Amino acid sequence: EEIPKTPHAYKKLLEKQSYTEERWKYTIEYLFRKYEADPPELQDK
Amino acid sequence: AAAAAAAAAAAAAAAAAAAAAAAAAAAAAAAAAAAAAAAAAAAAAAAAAAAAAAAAAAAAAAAAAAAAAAAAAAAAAAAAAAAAAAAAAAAAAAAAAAAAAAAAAAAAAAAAAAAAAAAAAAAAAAAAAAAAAAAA
Amino acid sequence: MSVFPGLCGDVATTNYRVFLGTLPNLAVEERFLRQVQPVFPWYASRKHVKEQASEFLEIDLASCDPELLLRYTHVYYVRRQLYDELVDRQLTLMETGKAAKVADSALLTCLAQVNAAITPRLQYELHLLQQAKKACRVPRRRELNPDAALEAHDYLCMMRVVEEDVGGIPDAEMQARAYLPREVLEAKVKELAAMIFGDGGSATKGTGAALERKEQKLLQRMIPADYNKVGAVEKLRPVDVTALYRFTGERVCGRPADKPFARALWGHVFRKVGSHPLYLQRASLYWARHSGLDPQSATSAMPADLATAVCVQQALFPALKYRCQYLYTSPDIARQQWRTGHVVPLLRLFPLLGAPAAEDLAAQLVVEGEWAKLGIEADTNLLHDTVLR
Amino acid sequence: TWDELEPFKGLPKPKVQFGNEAAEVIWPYALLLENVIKVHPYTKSIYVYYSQRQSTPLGELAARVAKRVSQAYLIPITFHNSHVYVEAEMLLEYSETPWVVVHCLDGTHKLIPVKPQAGQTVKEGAEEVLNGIVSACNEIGSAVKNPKEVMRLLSERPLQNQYVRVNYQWYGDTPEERMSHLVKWDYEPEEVVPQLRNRTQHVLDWMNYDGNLPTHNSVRVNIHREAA
Amino acid sequence: FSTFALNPETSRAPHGPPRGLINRYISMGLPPWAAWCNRVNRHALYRMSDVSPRSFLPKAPHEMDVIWMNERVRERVRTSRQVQHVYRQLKYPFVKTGIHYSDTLDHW
Amino acid sequence: VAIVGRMNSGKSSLFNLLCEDPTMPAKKNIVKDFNGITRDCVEAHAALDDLHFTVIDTPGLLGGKLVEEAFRTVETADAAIFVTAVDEDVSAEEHDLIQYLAAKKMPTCLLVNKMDLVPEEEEALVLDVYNRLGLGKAVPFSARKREGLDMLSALLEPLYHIHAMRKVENDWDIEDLAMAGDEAAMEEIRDRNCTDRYIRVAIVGRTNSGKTSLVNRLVGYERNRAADESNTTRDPIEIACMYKGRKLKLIDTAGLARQRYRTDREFLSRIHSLSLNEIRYAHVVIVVFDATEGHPNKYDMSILHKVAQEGRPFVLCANKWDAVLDQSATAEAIDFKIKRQVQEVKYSNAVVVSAHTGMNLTLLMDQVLELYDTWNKRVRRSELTKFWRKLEKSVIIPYHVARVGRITQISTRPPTFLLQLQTKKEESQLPKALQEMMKNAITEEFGFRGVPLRLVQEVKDSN
Amino acid sequence: RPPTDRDFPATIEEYELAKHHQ
RNA sequence: ACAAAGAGAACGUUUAUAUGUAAUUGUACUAUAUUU
Ligand SMILES: Nc1nc2c(ncn2[C@@H]2O[C@H](COP(=O)(O)OP(=O)(O)OP(=O)(O)O)[C@@H](O)[C@H]2O)c(=O)[nH]1
Repeated sequence: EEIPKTPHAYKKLLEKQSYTEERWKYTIEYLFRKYEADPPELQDK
Repeated sequence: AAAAAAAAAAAAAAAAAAAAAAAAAAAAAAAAAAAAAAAAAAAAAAAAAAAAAAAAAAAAAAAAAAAAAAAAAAAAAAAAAAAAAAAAAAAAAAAAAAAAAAAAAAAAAAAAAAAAAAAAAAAAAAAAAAAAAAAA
Repeated sequence: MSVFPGLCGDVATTNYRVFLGTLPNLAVEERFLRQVQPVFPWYASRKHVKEQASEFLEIDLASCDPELLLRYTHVYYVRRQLYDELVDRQLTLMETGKAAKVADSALLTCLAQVNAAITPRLQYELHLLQQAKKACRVPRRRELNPDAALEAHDYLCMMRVVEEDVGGIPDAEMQARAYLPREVLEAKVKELAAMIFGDGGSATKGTGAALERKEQKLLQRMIPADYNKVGAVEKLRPVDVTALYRFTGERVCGRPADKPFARALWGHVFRKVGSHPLYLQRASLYWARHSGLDPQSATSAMPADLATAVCVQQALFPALKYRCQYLYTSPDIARQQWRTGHVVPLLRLFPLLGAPAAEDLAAQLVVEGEWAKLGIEADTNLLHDTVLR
Repeated sequence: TWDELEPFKGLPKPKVQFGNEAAEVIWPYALLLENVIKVHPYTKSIYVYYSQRQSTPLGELAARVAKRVSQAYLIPITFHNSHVYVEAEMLLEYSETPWVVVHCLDGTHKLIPVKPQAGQTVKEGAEEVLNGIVSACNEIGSAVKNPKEVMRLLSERPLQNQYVRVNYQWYGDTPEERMSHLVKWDYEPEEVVPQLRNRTQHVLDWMNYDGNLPTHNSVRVNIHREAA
Repeated sequence: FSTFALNPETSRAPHGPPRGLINRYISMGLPPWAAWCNRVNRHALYRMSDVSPRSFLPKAPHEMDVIWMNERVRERVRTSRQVQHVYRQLKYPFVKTGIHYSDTLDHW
Repeated sequence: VAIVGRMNSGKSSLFNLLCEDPTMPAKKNIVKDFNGITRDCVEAHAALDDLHFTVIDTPGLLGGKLVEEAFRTVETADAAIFVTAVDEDVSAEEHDLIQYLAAKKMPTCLLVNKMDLVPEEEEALVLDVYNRLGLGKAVPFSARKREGLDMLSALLEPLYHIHAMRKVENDWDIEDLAMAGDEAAMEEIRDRNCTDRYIRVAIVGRTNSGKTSLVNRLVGYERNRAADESNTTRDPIEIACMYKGRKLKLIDTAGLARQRYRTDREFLSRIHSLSLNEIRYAHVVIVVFDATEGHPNKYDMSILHKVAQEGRPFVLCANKWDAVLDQSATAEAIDFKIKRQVQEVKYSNAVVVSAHTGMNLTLLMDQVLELYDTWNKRVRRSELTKFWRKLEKSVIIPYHVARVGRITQISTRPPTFLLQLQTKKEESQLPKALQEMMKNAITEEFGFRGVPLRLVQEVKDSN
Repeated sequence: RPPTDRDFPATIEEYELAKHHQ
């Protein structure tokens, strides 16, 4: 659609298809590993 | 000659080690360089003198009586050998608090020439003579 | 360690070695807290002996008050013989609990770790969860016992025995002294200091909130530790009693009125059924853990050779007080099996509250000069509280 | 070993915590700007406190609606307003009702109890819970005592939302190139001056303009040479 | 401090005006730094606003052969080490020999 | 001692106040404010009130290969002074460099540069976040306001008193191995008895290759420098170890035509000058170039004529010789172009070298060591005169070009002789044609072609 | 700051605000 | 002009780079330095 004249202009256009083909990757958290039993392996080996 | 070298090197080994990647305190940089000039540091010369023997003769008498406390007892020592040293070496490690007390009470003075060589050296003896009764 | 994130997230995390040497304090019972919850024989054992000798390090210097009730120690020494029947089972419960604990929730770093002197606390904790049916019963009920919710509750409860005698508060230097045993919780915004039960009425040591009340609240106390203790346990009982601890426990939000609604502000029934078993378990073991180091003379060389527990508040008073501790629990049982303390669903009406003064009043004049006379009633209560099986 | 935060290696460190570490999740600028929440100009701090264990079967839900509002509906409040400091901290204990503690530039912290009704969902739960703050609790910060003293602070309040990580995906990474479709007139005239030691000589090259200047003699010399 | 003072006293209007140039340029498709041009008169502005591109086609349109989509030969103007004179030069596009495989007629 | 490499020019401006030598302060202090300017571990002498010592730089968080060169030059320095800018206080790499410094046991004092920029009040903050840094008490410093001295680096002094004593002890003990041997025999002399004047070679030339590549091989294949084989790049100056039968120091430089000047930081503001100010003080030079290009370009002989015009001795060195297709007698234009029309730089010896290969780097040591032997050579006043008259017996100067007569007694004052004309008391000078024709004769007869260039000076007989 | 959020409208499209005249 | 970057460099072009003199040019604390 636009021809990215710059490697930054390209590596940004890459970040656009990663939004079209992985919309659900961004609509909310991919998978909040951060906020579900963060230190759970303090116990049981 | 080799006198002033061995007279200072024994009194500087702790200084060169006080720069344990820190090197920056009140006396841990000032009162170390005061003896470097060897002026008015004749009390600090003789002070850390007695503080070595008391820390080596308390390293030779206990280490035997901590190696002999096993060999002499030997009742359940072979069964609980790990609980003898771990306790004993702590008492050997808790002796190291002689430094934090003397590396502060030396820094707790903005080190003048003599008013620090006198008001600190006289303290290192009361931390040495503290290891007189502790050697009992 | 996740059971006490208020404590560890508070204490100073000093660092001068690759091991970030954390800083406890001897007076506060974080010592008790760093030995009940953990499952690491490393630190669960070392700070045991660091504390154990540290007393012996200062015991060998100061002037102590041992065997002050010297005539009673011999009558005290009759329960020490009939206690090694109940304490028999109580180790066997933990003898297999610690070893056969192949499971997830509680893993020891060596599941074949033989029972040691360190084991009681961290193992006593596991038996408490056993009697109940869910986890965890203590913090879930910490939610419904706010600090100042129990302050005004355990204050009027003292006025019952002595009204128009105390006035206001024990001095701040005691308030801050009563601060030391109670653990720290979230001081965050628009929250409030919840409280575990072991604060309220723990009969492990002189460690109950209301137990902390009497030993300085009443003014009818004197240097003799009897009038304190005989009523100290009188304050111990209600705050552990299920029938009141639920009658008195309101929500975190009921204290400052933060929610106009609550599933039940009042403390539920089927959960305070745990605190009292938490209070009654190891009853005989409690005695031995005190009696083991109650006499200061024996304390000098008995513990490291005898299966018993050690703390720091032992040194506060060797046997003037902590052997007078052997006393208060005797009119204790002599109340619940005489004024029916265990099974009362209501224990707040005046006759019920006017009786415990007499249970002291009929005992203090006896324990005044006729110490030998009070012994017998104080002796029987120990065959009673515990049955062989 | 890949330094995922290699662009944000110079930004401050967020208040790293247990339920506050999702202030360092790399926010896509397209997930942001999906929630433009504009809180009253007199709001200083937004705090969310929930629990890790819950007993009451409704409490297990109240600690979830408050959980989500921290994930989604809290950082956009920081990123956009930039004078509101946002901190969601989970307390590791049993509870029933999470809190929301909103401060104001006077010092008037208020109460928001996260009490979702039984038949609600985690999605609808937040909209009821967020509205109770953005409208009922923040628009009532318009009852300030001295509406000036409490303003000079706003014109003094340094931007708090630095610590956040925005991945300005395909959007520009610089405030102007992000606009790139809007004339501005926000410029301050002193700033626009070039100051490059030969300005009006580079500037003529960039915009490719001669400037009424005469062609070098070398040009007719070459045109004479580009003949036939 | 000293000779490099910069006290609370100001430079009072150091140079380029706020819309004397910056708004007039911004409002015609040029950045604020375009004001620092060498000279401008009403016809030089007509050239900066790019109302009609000043570029042409190599051949007449009806006879061009190499496919030019939106490219025209555009001169480039770079000045001297000072602003005495400018050099001019036509700038061309890249004409890639397009070896494209067309499906309709099966061949390159 | 060695400064650490948080990216700025304060570790480079702390160097500023410590650079002592005769007649020209080695102001290496490239302090351009562009986020890290110094590229290589530059060392130099220092001098506070009494304590002499060698400060070192450890730059370069930039290139994935470039930080490593510091790791060599951080371990040789028995101390360090971590410096921190008050702009940004605490970071990741500024912390991993403390856990590092602790890992290697090396002592260190922490000082904080740019202690301006902070008000009279907000100093409890800037200071505290630095005491907690493990390094101990950060001590306030500022290079602009020349404070932070006589109370900061005059307090590292304990190190110098100790280091003076650890050395003398080694003197007591490296003497115990003085007998045979295999070392420590003359190494007791190389430390104290060795009293030479530090032959200061210089590898100059255009900078397209990492022409310090050659310097690195000679120093020990060691890679004390950055091989800028990437593209046309930059170095700052450097000085290194001294042996080869003497004490022979090495330096490095950079060079380009004035027209090629790209703005500055490449020329008049700093680098082209910063490299020529160190060949005006250089007891030899090696005008290196890249053989692969072929003949030395027009400017590659302009580096010679400048050295030729500085009384210095010069060598040519066709680096990167193996990458050529072994073009002897084809890339021997380097042995022709220095002969075609070059005026007096000829008679020079054009060595041939390749770094990776080692081609002649040992033979290269011989040319330089020989030139310094010819850069100091005196001829007896008699032997000169009894030689020039035999010239003037056969020269085709017809005395109208030079009314001057018998050059009476050519004496040699230093590297370059003086001329004394035959009782003329008239127009003094001699033509350029008759000037070099005298110097051409000298270098031939006496073998001065080590430094083929002398400064012949003329004067008449006074009254 | 009542406005100035007209950028990237389909991608934006989100606001939580009511206009107040006084 | 050549090389360099850029395009899986069958070539066409646009930037960043020092080469030849290609070739034209020009080169006699109030003080007491400086404009070559
Ligand atoms: N890589 C390498 N280094 C060597 C070798 N032999 C010696 N070295 C050491 O690495 C450097 C190589 O140069 P040298 O062998 O010294 O010879 P040089 O280059 O003629 O002169 P100097 O370095 O001044 O002695 C020096 O530091 C040597 O001590 C070798 O075969 N390979």
